[PDB]
Amino acid sequence: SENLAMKDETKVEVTSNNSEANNLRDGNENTLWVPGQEEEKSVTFDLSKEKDISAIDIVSKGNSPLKYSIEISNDGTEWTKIVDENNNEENKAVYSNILKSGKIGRFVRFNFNSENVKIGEIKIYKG
Ligand SMILES: [Ca+2]
Repeated sequence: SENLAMKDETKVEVTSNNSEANNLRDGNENTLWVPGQEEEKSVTFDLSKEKDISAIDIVSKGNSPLKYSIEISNDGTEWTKIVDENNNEENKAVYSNILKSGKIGRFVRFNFNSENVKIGEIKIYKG
């Protein structure tokens, strides 16, 4: 159902190329966020409040299989890594992940460790 990434109250921070940051949540899979060569390419969503998070899609437009992890937090200091695909070699257009029942968080952080990362969209579904 509802895509929290596109809620007005949701803010987004990126480790590079801030000019393209809103491309992560504009509802258009072909508008991309393409990070530069920083060692830790990362995106953090602040949902503004602690919310139910049921599922997450990452639309990956680059050539290489995406290597990534997903972390969540309530206070923004203590993080729980809920998906760890840093060694992934599977090549998919969309990397979907369904969360355990009852997962909540205010912050959702995405770390990308592959090459040619180009993210068309990140969708964070509440139930
Ligand atoms: Ca987009």
